[PDB]
Amino acid sequence: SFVKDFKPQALGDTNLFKPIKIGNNELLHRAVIPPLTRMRALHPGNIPNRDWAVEYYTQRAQRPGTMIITEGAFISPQAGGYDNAPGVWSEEQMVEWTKIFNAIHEKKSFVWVQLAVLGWAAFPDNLARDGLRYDSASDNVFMDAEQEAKAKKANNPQHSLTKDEIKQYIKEYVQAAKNSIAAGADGVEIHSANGYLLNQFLDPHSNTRTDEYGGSIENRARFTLEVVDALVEAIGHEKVGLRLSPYGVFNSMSGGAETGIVAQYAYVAGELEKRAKAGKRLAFVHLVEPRVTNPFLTEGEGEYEGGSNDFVYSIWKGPVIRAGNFALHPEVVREEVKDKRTLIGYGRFFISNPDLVDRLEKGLPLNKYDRDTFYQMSAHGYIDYPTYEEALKLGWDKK
Amino acid sequence: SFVKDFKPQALGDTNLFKPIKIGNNELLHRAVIPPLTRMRALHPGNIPNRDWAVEYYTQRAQRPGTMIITEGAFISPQAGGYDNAPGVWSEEQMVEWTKIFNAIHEKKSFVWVQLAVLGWAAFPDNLARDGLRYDSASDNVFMDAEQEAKAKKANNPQHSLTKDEIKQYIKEYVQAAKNSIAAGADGVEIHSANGYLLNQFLDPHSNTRTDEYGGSIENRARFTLEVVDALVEAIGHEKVGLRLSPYGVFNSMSGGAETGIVAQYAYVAGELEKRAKAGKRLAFVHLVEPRVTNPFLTEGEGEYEGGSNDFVYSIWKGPVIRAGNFALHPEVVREEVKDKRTLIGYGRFFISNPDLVDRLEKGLPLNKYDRDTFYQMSAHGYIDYPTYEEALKLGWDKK
Ligand SMILES: Cc1cc2nc3c(=O)[nH]c(=O)nc-3n(C[C@H](O)[C@H](O)[C@H](O)COP(=O)(O)O)c2cc1C
Ligand SMILES: Cc1cc2nc3c(=O)[nH]c(=O)nc-3n(C[C@H](O)[C@H](O)[C@H](O)COP(=O)(O)O)c2cc1C
Ligand SMILES: C=C(C)c1ccc(C)c(O)c1
Ligand SMILES: C=C(C)c1ccc(C)c(O)c1
Ligand SMILES: [Cl-]
Ligand SMILES: [Cl-]
Ligand SMILES: [Cl-]
Ligand SMILES: [Cl-]
Ligand SMILES: [Mg+2]
Ligand SMILES: [Mg+2]
Ligand SMILES: [Mg+2]
Ligand SMILES: [Mg+2]
Ligand code: NA
Ligand code: NA
Ligand code: NA
Ligand code: NA
Ligand code: NA
Ligand code: NA
Ligand code: NA
Ligand code: NA
Ligand code: NA
Ligand code: NA
Repeated sequence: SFVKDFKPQALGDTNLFKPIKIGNNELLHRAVIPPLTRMRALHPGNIPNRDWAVEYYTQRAQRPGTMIITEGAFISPQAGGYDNAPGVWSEEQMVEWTKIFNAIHEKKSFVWVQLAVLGWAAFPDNLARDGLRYDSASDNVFMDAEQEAKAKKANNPQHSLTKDEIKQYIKEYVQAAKNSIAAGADGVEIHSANGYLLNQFLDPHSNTRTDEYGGSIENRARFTLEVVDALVEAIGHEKVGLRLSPYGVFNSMSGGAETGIVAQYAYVAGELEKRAKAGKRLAFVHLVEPRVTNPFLTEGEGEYEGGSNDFVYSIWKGPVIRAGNFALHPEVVREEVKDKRTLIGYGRFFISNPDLVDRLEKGLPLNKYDRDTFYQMSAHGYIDYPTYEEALKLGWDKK
Repeated sequence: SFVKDFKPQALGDTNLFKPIKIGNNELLHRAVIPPLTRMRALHPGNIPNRDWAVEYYTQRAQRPGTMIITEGAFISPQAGGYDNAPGVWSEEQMVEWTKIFNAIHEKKSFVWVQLAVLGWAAFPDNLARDGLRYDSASDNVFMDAEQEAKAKKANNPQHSLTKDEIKQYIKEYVQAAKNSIAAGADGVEIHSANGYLLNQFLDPHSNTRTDEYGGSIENRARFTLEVVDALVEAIGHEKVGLRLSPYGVFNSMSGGAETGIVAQYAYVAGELEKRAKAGKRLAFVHLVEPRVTNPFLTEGEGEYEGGSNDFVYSIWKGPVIRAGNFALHPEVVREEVKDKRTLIGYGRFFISNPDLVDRLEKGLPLNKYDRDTFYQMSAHGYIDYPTYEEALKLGWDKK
């Protein structure tokens, strides 16, 4: 069915429908698919779904010139810990990714691989089964009681990374980025948001380190910036973006309750702009809005009203993708895209509307999403959401 | 004469004319007199002007319930270096300040002493004459060539403060604050703006130190925050505000060209909010806007468009005074004061309009200022600017 109470607005008369170049890619509009984990990858080996993933991405690439950021993809076994999320370290994975990237390109769209590392959000028992550590910035603060208890039961207590282990992750980011580009991706997004490993280093709640990787703004940002620099060196700044969620609380991040949080993220933005002014400007910065501090709460819930991401624009002068509860709020998008370097990521409603871009241009009803199939080993709720035309044929204009 | 091309707007229907409490003071409107050095203090001894200063402040206190921040006042001889700016360290100075504070209070207005320390902006020859150092954060970067050369000619090369000398300044801030309160002031403003000593520590251009007072965001902010904490302890948070100019370039500060500048100031704001949440909220934060990066350039010049101070509001949750080119821009004020904790400082046009507040409420023409008498040892251009009524009697409605 269509979302019942929604009053759509046609956005074709806004900058959402003006072309923009991101990295090497000439986008034809500014509605971006943000990274969306869907848990269709198969075990063993974290293999992108051999039956459905091509079709899923093909559907969502249908509007020419769309920027797609993939679901988070683990850079190595040690970076993972969910059996049904894909990786980008093995030949068998890249065989499937190549098919996905080809299909998106055949639709005249673009694809950026999000490089993911879980840290304390991983399942310690899966990691123990596979002979892997349970990693984070620190060893004396935990995501929650259940995770801490699972780690102890698995004889896999949370481990504070050594400097050498940080260097090994960086080597894996580099190789994962190389693999992604070689398989045909247009670029990569470094996931430093949503309370995963890099964010665990950025945040003073999760990072109690007293070495050069914690204990100050510069030190907490060090790992993220080392990954940035390593990937810029390996594959070029034009093929690299960075995702941040300054006000996020998901995965036990601090959000606005931490009075130093804006300074922490302003420092990162400044360091990116410094690199840009020195000739190495990242393709984009992707921000999760305080509109959505936890993406598993219904739209309108978990909204933080005490802060804005606008500060980033005073600092970083390149493209900015903003995501969080924009599908239901065309009135907000209309204002945000008056800024000529702003793109809008649409997450949950791209799950349910493969033709979302047409719907945004034309002010059409939106298909309701089914949260129960966000993570599910099924084609259902993955590749069977209808286009607007198909929904009309199903009678949804009368459901 | 009145400013020729100005189209006034009545602001009486805005929050500029709603009461607000700042520290202990019940303001009746939100038009603030920011600190304005006028150079009428007499030498020797940096004595507030015995002939005219009472009248100057009395005139500008005339609208009941006005917050006045004094001209910068040196906390000690070593903090000074301009012969005609006043101090707040001696009995002879405080005799005159007491008369000024009494007069402002008789007009049912309020007065906050700005505590000033010059650092590298001081004249090294005046300091040498008086047996004093020429101080800054560092000893290897200078305000400009002329200052460096004057220092060398005076056998008074710029001196990087030792930790003990920083502690001695802090002792002087404390005593100056105590003196101010004992003489009747309502509070003090710590001057950490406009490229004076504390700002020389905040800014990475002027602060090349490698000890705990430089080399990182936290370290560069240390002196400012130590002064904050010392004054909060001595006289109470309700009697202390802080002035900052994130985007200022006056006195060779970095402004927006420094990509880390927003992070530097966001850190300070965060540390203030941390103290506030722990029970010690400063009375206000006073920001100079990027509208005016140098207050000795005509309105509209030196405007930085690449940054906003709005980030501060995501961090600090108390009152904010904003200053910079607002008199000529009632349309901008009308928007800014929709925020219910925003006050507006009017500097240059308070020099020329003793009854500025009435003029703002009622949308009246503004007296043109005479920059030549901003700094002058004269009553002329100090206490002889007319009220609106007096200007009409002089025929200015036809000049
Ligand atoms: C099912 C689901 C999976 C997600 N997976 C990821 C992910 O892999 N990487 C990521 O950075 N964000 C992920 N997110 C967050 C989204 O990219 C997005 O920031 C968030 O859903 C808010 O945007 P929206 O309101 O348009 O959905 C996910 C969100 C959902 C609901
Ligand atoms: C003559 C003059 C003297 C000033 N003296 C001081 C001072 O003592 N302390 C201070 O913090 N700012 C000082 N300022 C800066 C003003 O407080 C204010 O921030 C600036 O003039 C911008 O506001 P305006 O456009 O309303 O004048 C001075 C400005 C002028 C023009
Ligand atoms: C990479 C993974 C598995 C993932 C899952 C959910 C979210 C919100 C996310 O940011 C990342
Ligand atoms: C305290 C002094 C003498 C002073 C003079 C000018 C400006 C802009 C200022 O901030 C301070
Ligand atoms: Cl619905
Ligand atoms: Cl799992
Ligand atoms: Cl004029
Ligand atoms: Cl002088
Ligand atoms: Mg241990
Ligand atoms: Mg169902
Ligand atoms: Mg020396
Ligand atoms: Mg003259
Ligand atoms: Na419409
Ligand atoms: Na199938
Ligand atoms: Na802005
Ligand atoms: Na789950
Ligand atoms: Na269905
Ligand atoms: Na009017
Ligand atoms: Na006289
Ligand atoms: Na705001
Ligand atoms: Na002068
Ligand atoms: Na005159």
